[PDB]
Amino acid sequence: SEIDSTILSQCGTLFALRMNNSSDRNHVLGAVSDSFEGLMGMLPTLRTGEAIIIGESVRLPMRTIISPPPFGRRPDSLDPDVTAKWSNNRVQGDYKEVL
Amino acid sequence: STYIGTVQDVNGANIRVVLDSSLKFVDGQGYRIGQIGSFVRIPIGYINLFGIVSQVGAGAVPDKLLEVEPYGHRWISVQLVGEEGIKKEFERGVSQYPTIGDKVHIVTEPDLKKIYGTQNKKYISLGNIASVDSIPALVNIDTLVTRHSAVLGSTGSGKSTTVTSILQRISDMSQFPSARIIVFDIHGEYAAAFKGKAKVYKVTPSNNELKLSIPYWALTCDEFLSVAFGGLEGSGRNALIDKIYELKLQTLKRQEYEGINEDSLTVDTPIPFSIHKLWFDLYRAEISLKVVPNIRKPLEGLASLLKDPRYEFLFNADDWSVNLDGKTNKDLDALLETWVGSEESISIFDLSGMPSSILDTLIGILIRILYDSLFWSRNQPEGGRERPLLVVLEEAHTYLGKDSRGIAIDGVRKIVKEGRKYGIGMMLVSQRPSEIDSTILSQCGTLFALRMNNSSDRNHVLGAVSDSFEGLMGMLPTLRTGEAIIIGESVRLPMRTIISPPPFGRRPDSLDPDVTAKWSNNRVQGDYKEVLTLWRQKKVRSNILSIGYEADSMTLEIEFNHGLVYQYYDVPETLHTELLAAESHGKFFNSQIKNNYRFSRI
Amino acid sequence: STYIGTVQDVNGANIRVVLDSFVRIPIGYINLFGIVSQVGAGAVPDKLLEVEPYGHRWISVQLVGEEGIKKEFERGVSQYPTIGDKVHIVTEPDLKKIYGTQNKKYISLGNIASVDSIPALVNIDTLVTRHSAVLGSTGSGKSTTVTSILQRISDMSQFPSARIIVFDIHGEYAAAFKGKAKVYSIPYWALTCDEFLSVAFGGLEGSGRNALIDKIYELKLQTLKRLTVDTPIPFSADDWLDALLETWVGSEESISIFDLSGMPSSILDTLIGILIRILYDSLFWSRNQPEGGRERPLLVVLEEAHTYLGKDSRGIAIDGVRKIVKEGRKYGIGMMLVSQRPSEIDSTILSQCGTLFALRMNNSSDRNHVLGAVSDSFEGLMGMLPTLRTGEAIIIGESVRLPMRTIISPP
Amino acid sequence: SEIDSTILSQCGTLFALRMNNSSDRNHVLGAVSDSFEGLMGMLPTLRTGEAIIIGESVRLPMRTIISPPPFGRRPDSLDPDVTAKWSNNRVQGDYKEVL
Amino acid sequence: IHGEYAAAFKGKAKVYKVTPSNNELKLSIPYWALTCDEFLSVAFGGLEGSGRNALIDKIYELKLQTLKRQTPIPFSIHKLWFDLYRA
Ligand SMILES: Nc1ncnc2c1ncn2[C@@H]1O[C@H](COP(=O)(O)OP(=O)(O)OP(O)(O)=S)[C@@H](O)[C@H]1O
Ligand SMILES: [Mg+2]
Repeated sequence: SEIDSTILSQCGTLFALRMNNSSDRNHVLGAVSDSFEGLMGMLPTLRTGEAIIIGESVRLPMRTIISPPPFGRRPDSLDPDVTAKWSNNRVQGDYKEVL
Repeated sequence: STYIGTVQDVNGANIRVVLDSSLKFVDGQGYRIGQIGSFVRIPIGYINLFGIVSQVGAGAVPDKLLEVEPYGHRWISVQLVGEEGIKKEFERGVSQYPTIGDKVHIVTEPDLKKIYGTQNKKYISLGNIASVDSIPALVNIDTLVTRHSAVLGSTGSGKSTTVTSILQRISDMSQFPSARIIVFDIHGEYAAAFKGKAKVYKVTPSNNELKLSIPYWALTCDEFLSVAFGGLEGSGRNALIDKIYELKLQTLKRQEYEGINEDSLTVDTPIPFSIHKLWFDLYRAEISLKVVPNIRKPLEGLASLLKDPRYEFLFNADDWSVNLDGKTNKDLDALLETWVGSEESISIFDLSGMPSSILDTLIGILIRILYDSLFWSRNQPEGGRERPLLVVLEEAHTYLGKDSRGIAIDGVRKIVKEGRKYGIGMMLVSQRPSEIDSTILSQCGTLFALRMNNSSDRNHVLGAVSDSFEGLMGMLPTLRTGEAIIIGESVRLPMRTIISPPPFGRRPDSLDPDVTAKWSNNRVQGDYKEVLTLWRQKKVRSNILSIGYEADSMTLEIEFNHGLVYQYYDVPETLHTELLAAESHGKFFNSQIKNNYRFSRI
Repeated sequence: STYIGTVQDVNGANIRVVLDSFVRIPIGYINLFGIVSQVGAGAVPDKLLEVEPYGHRWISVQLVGEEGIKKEFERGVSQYPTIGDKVHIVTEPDLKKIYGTQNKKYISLGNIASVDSIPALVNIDTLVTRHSAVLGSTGSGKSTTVTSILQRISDMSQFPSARIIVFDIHGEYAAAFKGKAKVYSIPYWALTCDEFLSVAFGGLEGSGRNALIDKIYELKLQTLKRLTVDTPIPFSADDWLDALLETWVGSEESISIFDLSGMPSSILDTLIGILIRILYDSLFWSRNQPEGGRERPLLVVLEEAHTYLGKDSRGIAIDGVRKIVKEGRKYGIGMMLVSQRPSEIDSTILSQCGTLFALRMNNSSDRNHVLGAVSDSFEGLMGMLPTLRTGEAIIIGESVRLPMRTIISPP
Repeated sequence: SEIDSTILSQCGTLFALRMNNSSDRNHVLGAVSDSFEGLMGMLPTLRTGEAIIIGESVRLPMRTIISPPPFGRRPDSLDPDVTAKWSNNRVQGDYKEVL
Repeated sequence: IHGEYAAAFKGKAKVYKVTPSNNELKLSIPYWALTCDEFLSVAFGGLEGSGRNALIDKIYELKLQTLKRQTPIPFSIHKLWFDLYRA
């Protein structure tokens, strides 16, 4: 719902995944060429991985489960895990180093 | 009676049901068979299709049937939410949608546990669920901290107590011995919740309490000029910047600091420099301890600031006061250690006793001292990567305005945008969501919605929620006191919990002067000459748990709850020993002692 | 028996009822309540009009609060109603309970519009500490209402040691307070230097300002023998200090007034600012004494404020009023805003007034602004403003459990 | 059909005359409690001057022919008579007065 | 609203036209009988901004002036026009 409508309408293909709130669902329906009654009503409960691909890149709209990449080849961000860090017993620190 | 009826319509994401019979208010606890937000389930073959009650009554019957049966309404609309695995787990999304004529049951305790319970170690307990018995509300802790939070509601909703509960449950020494949290208390009420388990910094410390001091040389150039002078923009600004540079270079030549030399010295550098010498030298050219002597008006302004007890937390720091020679007893090491490295996890910078005019520019400064200090040591064992931090902000709608031009907005926006990498959280306690900038409220991860009376703010909340679920958001303006709707990515699904209130005696209360008490007691003549002798110099100098003893000054001393110290003057000591031996506390003192003798609180 | 109809639609916070202003819904052991939000042919479901647009027997009601087992009445509900439930009409005991409170912090200010027996209780502690606000119109006769409030919360029956001040201009309250309250000399040296320059000399700018500050400084010093410039020590007209303080705050009478009709309109803003600053500064330093605001809170009330709290007024009064609004809570200092034309008072100040009394309002701009500057709101509190009876008022704020319609009367 | 029903409801006595369109008969018959098929089905063939009175001003509703007032007392607007004013021979006129 | 009953009662009633004849009455509705909102609607169009407040206040001075010399009380437009247009 935040992407500029004119730009979003010039994308040939779409991979509509699970969509939760009632506003983005409508804004997506409002820029999809092959608005297809059968499949667009099941947007809000596609599982983790499903993707309704709609556009000219496919002859007829699909409902495909994207094949997951093999383990180890997954996207991950090395952000800290507070529960595993706040649990470690405190160690005396010298703040001369921080300053 | 795990049975309701048969699905009659199936729109893929909006099924409907036709209730069959009579509604009974189950006694003992009060849970009815079916509510507006109550969950439902549908066994399909071998798996379970769970849903939420979206609408009840004439609003769910299929449309044209109203023409068929104008006044026949027995239908419900259920929106199907997720699904259960084959004895594996609950996951969202549906592998296969239902057909017409299926069976629709009601949620039972094992399903309560399966949906709501989990096995990950991150999740913790923050109050049990409403409309069902004994189900702790599990909130992911990692996501809640690193993905930022928020609290919203009405004035009497009770958000301070919810925040107190969360902080109490998030810092217990049992599981999190090295926690760390900071609270920018403003009205000054949390300080009563954590009596002997947190550090509190005020402006007028008590006998067993600390003094908040923010040295004036820990500021950048822009911040310091903003606080002191209001942001000069002429050649006077250039003159003052050059003078600050000269003072810092001079002190560095006087004293040595690790790895700083004239080649890498800037105004932003946090090193000591004497304000008094600056003022005196910049004023002599236009004509120390004591302030007796084209930027003149600025220098009268700063001179007035120097000798002002209100500004005793900047220019007359307790031991961060800097001598003439740029020499201080202690460096910023002690300040950082106390603020974030102390032995107590939580610290409270209650800013109630601050000149409101600067309050905003004060908040920002602290947020800049912490972040900038936890960013340049992100590899050491004292940075945010090794012991992350959570910041709390009370009454955020005044500083995070959509159009506000202060500095706090910049700091909070920076923590929201860039705090993920370095483990910095944020918790915005607010009261009028529509005020808060819509770009920042859309980056907060989790939301603790509460009662909201205004229709103009409910719409804002509904329009700015990641999972705009309606079964749990059509009931915003009727929630109880403490009934919270948790929606975000910090929980597997929306929750409708009640927060376990903190035990009696551990609660926040800003000690406001109760007008009833101070106007019911009988009038006693005042010594206004004391008021004048106290104002000229610009200075301030039920239950009973102890009584002071003295028989030489003709005085009495008493202590109440909350650390209130009262000194009663001109009291003959015979009555002192009479009271002490009376063993009548709260009654004899009530009898003829409340309003007989003068007393001055200390 | 009393009865209205049956519930036929629910979406959590909004109910529809089909027939055979407050309303009560029973559940057994507990009692839900509510108010009729929308009525008429527009209340029916959206597409149910097409089927039958002329038979209207649907009423839309909003749940409001819950009542326990004769314990208390608290907002928000723990359960909800479902199809097949009953709806009654509010009776005398129901009003007796929802508006009846056992807390000692509540004081009676009047009665209900329909019923006269039950008082219109208000929490004085919040009314003083949080803040107050009275918005009215020329023909609403706000004077009698505010007088009744002032002399009803300050009676010597239960609050002998009250302390109030009125900054009245038109002098109308002098007649209202014959002898039951005081009525009214500001020294020319107490006020700060800059205010004195502004009031008398006309706001000098050049080096003459510096020379005059200098001269006043040495006159101030030489006064001491027979340290700072701003010291309120007398130096060498009656109008153009312990006794003055006691007369202002230490007087035996509970209330006090300041009639400023005769003074010029030009300097009156600076004078109100000076007075308010003096009071606040004195009661901020006297915090730790029996004379302080912590032991006898003070309340300030001023009328005709819409000419002083404008959106971009440059007077000194706005600064002191803002200081009271923000920091005055801690030191036990209150405030009360009376204004017959609130469209001019800035929103950023009117948004901080906890308790709001509304009187007869006719114009649309005022009716829009009041809704835009309120923390609570009900649908049954917008369309009846212009038809209010003289002497009635609508209370909305956090100092009352629920918003009310009440008539104020002297005791 | 278009008048407000809220203000029409409270009216006590009603006079109804011949009606042609089928959208107004429904509104008028929905404005009366005495739902009689005869009293609102014989409506669209009522001669000029006939009318049915329904309400508490009349003991029993029924159809009656209202007598006409005598010649010389009969409402009529004096709108121009085009056929008579166009039949007469063209008269040369001067528009200077009109301007 | 069609001037159709005037001929019904040749002499049994009295009519109030807007452009009468030598021997007929003239309808007269003094503006000042109107209430504030009605007058603003008829003469101006129901303004809301500062102009509405200015005119509402302006009426008050003239009304109270007339009353003190001797709410539905007479007052003059022309003086209003000149006074607040000369401004
Ligand atoms: N979960 C709760 N259950 C019952 N009472 C609560 C609960 N939480 C808070 N309260 C009480 O409701 C009153 C107000 O709640 P507080 O949280 O203390 O104040 P607050 O108004 O929410 O904070 P501000 O002024 O909006 S920042 C107090 O009497 C609380 O004791
Ligand atoms: Mg609070």
